[PDB]
Amino acid sequence: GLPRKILCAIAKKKGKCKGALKLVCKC
Repeated sequence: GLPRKILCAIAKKKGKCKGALKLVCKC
């Protein structure tokens, strides 16, 4: 599967760092 770090990396790159991913990716 995809680790939260990888999810955050993808979200960070794609600009999909929202919600919890916003907190983690710090967008």
